[PDB]
Amino acid sequence: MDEFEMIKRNTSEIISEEELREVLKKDEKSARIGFEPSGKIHLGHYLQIKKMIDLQNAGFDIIIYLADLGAYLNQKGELDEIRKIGDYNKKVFEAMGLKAKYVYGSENCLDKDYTLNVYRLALKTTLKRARRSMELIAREDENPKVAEVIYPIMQVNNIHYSGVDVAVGGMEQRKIHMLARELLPKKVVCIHNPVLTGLDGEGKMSSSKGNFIAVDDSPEEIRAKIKKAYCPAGVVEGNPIMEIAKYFLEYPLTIKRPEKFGGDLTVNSYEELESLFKNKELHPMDLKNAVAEELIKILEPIRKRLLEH
Amino acid sequence: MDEFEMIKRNTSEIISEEELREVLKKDEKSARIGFEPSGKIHLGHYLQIKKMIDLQNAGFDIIIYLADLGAYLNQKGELDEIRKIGDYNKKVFEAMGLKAKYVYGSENCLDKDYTLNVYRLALKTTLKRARRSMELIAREDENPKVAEVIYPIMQVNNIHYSGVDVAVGGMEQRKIHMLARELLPKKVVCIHNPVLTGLDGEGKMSSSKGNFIAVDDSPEEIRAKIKKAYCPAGVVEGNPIMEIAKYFLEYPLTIKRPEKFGGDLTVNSYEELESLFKNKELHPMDLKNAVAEELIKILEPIRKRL
Repeated sequence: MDEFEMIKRNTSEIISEEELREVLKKDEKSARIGFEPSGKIHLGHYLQIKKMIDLQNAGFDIIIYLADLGAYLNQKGELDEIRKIGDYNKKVFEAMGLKAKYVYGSENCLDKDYTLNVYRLALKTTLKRARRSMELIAREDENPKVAEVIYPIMQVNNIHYSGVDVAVGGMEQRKIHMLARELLPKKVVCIHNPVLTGLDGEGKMSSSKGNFIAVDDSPEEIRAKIKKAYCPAGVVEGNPIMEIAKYFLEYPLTIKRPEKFGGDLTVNSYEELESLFKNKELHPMDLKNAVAEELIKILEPIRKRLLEH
Repeated sequence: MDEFEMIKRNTSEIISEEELREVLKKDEKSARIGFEPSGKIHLGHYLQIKKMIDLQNAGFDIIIYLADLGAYLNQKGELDEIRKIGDYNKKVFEAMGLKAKYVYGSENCLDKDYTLNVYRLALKTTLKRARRSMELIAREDENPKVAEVIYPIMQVNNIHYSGVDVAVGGMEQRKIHMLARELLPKKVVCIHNPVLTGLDGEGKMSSSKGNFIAVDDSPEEIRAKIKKAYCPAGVVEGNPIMEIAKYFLEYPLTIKRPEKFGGDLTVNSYEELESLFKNKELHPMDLKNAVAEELIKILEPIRKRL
């Protein structure tokens, strides 16, 4: 259990590793992550929250950013509507066992030199690089708006203003984070978590399409969604059920099966679970049952906390 | 003579004339114009200011915008240097016989309400429309910056925040002003002034960084720049000297010439001066000396004021 590996565990990339090792040496360190306010907090958000918890236990002061302004620029709706959702998400995050500080994007507005820094950054940033950093973040519009290229420099400005040593986000945030390391006097260490495949087994676990498992979902909904979910026998890559079993489940894990399908089998890890699923020894249905029933137990402390305080 | 026609005099276009008349009926009326701080204030600025004074005499409260942030996004340097230049520009404008509300862009902006509205307008404006609006304004750059597309929506936000009825600027501001009529709840009346041809005839006046006549220029420089200026015989269109003679000179006028050229001759107006120039009765040399000396007398109280 090394703090470097405890942090690196279940991440896609760290830019860089040496710089992160340097940060760990400081007895005063902080990390930041930003979520656009979402009507449902699914396992996608929870995955990154878990990583923030790891950073916290590593001694990092955690700052959680509710990107209401960013969401507004990304056409998520009206500002105060997004703020209200941001409030709800704040409650949810405060119910996940995380000791963190919370900041709304519309709170930094206004610090005079902050909004001035937006124009400073806009002077260094090319339109092509801004658009390039927005491909995996913005659902496309016919004739893209100016607000699109304002989006990344606002996140870069938030990273700078937060004063964190580490910027955390999904793998779709790397181009924005690559901008931050190029536009800011201090180069932040970038920790990128993988992107969860949705239940429908195509895009990412996204904006409330029934492609998600919300952390406040009832056991009925969880069971029904996992059962319906995309899970081909022998397929691991892009398999959302296998991903959930990798990034959320606790091993060694006991899987329940009727004796006619072979008795109960208890895997000692995910890799063993992976080998058994590849070799068609473990069928999708049994995998779904175990995953669903475990998900209920994992999400129950969060579900009860929200219903209601 | 008339509030409407005095305003329209020496203007290129009004968007629209009908709305202008409606604004003229309002008990309180205000006009706005934005200037990027430049070290040299020339006849290009003066012409627009003369039009702001025209509006001032018609009941319009005048708001002069020292666009420090605009010039900053247009890569004219750092804010403090630009702001100092803005101070000097305020002095020049005041010395032009114009008492008005002088507002810096860095004053109203960098505020909660203003900044949020910038983002609102940014949500309304497409990237193509923004870049296209900056054709005749943006500093040439092989790698276009985001500052370029933020520029126009901040100008139209200054218009909304000013609450003015009339937006004033050159013809190069047209595309930006058209955005202001589409993005804002209040369709402002856009009054556009002609773009003065530069002295050498290789483009417009500003800056560039010759090709101009600063209002505070010494008589020596005035006489010298005019002498060297582009002035094709018989040609009026594109001739900066003829433009200056149309937009600045008082008429009736009298041009001093030796009698081996036709002697001194009286011109009742610019149009007679134009007919005499096209018909080659008046030569570029004599026309230059006339325009030069008259400009010296016109800009004299301004030059002395500084």
